[PDB]
This record gives sequence, C-alpha cells and structure tokens, in this order.
Amino acid sequence: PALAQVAVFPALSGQTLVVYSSLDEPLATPMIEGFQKANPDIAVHYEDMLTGEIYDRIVKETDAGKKTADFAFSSAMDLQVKLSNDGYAQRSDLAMSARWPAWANWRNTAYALTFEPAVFVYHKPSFTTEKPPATRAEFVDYLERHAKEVHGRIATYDIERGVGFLFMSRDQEQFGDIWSVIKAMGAAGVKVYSTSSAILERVSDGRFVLGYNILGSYAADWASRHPDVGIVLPKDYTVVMSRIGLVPEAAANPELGRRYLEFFMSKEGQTIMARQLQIPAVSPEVAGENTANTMQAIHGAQLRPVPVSPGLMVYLDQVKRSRLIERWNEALRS
Ligand SMILES: [Mg+2]
Repeated sequence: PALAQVAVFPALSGQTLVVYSSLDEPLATPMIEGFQKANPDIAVHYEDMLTGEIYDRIVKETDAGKKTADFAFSSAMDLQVKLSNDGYAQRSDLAMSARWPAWANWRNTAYALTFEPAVFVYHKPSFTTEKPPATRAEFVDYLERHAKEVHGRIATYDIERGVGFLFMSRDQEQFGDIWSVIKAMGAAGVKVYSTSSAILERVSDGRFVLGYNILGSYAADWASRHPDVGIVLPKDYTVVMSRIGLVPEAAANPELGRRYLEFFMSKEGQTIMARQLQIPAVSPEVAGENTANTMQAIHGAQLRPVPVSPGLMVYLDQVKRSRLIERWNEALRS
C-alpha cells in the first residue's frame, strides 16, 4: 500500500493548501505555523509521505486527469527534477526567483531549498573504549574488528524504498570502492529502513550501534532530545542534498502552492529552518552557521552537494537506476 500521515491545520482566522512532503511532520510544524500566521485565511492539508510516493502519486493523479497537490517538497532531488522535466510541474515566477542561487534553480520551476548532509550516527554508550569511525575506510575496519558485536546492529537506508537511492548514487560518483563498504555492511548483517527516523530510534536506545547515510538535520533534532545519539560528518567526503520544492501542473490551487513556496524561500521561512529545525538555509538573505554559505566556507571540498540547474542529466536514468539497485542487493548478499 501507498502510505501517508495526514495532518490538517484549520485556517487561523476561522481554501485548503494541499502539500505532499517528505519532511517529517513534527519538524514541518513550525513552517506550517509560520505560513499560517502570515496567511490566517488558509487551511493546510499536509501529507507526509516517502519521496518515491510523492513522485508516483503526482504522476498517477496527473495522468488520470485528476487534480494533485499544490506543493511537492522532496529530498529525492532526482525524482523532483524528473517530474519537472516530464511536464508534471509548472513554472513559478516569484519574488526571490531571479536572486535564488543559480545552482538551486531549475527554470524557475524546481527550487532547492535546504542544504542537508548524509552523516554517520552512533550510540554513544557503545563507543566508550574507542571512538566511532569518521571515514568509510574506518567504518569498514570497525565492522571487521568488531564482527560479533556489530552483527545485525548497524543500519542504513533501503535504497529500493528515494533519498537513500540519491545518496547511494552520489557515493558511487565520489567513492570508486563504495562497493567494499556495501559488501562490509552486508557481512555485518546490515538492516535497511525506508526512513532516517526508524534508524534514529534504534540507534538512540542502543539496538543499533551505527547508522550510515542518515539525514544530519534529523540526527541533530534527535540528538537534541536524546543524548545517546552521536553524529559524525564523514571526513573523507560528505554528500549533501537539498530539498526541492515545485508546484505541480495539476495543482487544484497553484496560487496557494506558489504562496507556500514563496514562504519557504523567504527570509522568514528560511530563518525558521536554520534556527529552529537544524535544516541549513539556501537563501542569500540568511546569515549564520546553519547556512549553505557558511557550511561550504567551513568544510570546503569535504562537502559533495548536488546541483539542480543542469537538470535531469545530472541524475541516473530509469534503467541505470534499476541496474544500480540490483547491484546494491547483489553486494549486500555476496
Ligand atoms: Mg520523511
């Protein structure tokens, strides 16, 4: 089945915006509240769903001649650019469009809105006589040196079930020998999940000792409430994604969709992300440590972000996508 956690926010004043988003609802709530305070006559129908489902649903609904979401917001950058390339989005010519960083804008249609790293997470109580691995080489070595302790107690994204796939496809482009890492994880009996939150809950209470390619923003959110979750930005390289927002062609209320997009692009909206949600901002109007500018300044070539402006060519086609997934299953089982 196709799943969604739906949350409906009535107009503050006493028109409903429909959002399909992969941003976990509790972290989304401050953005929703900010939008609603700015727009007291707008109800918000927020559907929290997997990135692959955002894609599938928009394609299915649009193809069916039906209406679809007014705003699609997804960490599966490739699937968002594909929708936009195949005619499932519509152009949004807005206030901040021309000044939006060029890398973060495909044809005033798909906009990259955040700057979020894929990180290691660890159970702090489990790393008391040795510090956790900080590179992929160290990760593999740790797994080997602690074969029995780690076995079935590490986790990563099930790339078959979209941000996981993105991160793997980027790992393959940096790291020639990513497959040694995948193989090592399979020998350690790696468990795979569709969400960072599932992995974070299990690392938090020590069921798992390590997670790989976890969303750093979510990890920082967890760690702020659960002191036993530690985070390592990998020192060999750190893949960075950006959540992409667009207004579907078949939006019932494209105007409300564009309003929400404008809010997400605004100084106010981007400051809520940076300052409240531990999601680093892309807006050239926002200063501070939780920004793409400062992160690039501090970390440099360690960071491996993904550009939007070249379009679909940056990303793997459907058949190569399928091939990479069967290779990944092949490595985890070898
Ligand atoms: Mg999510």
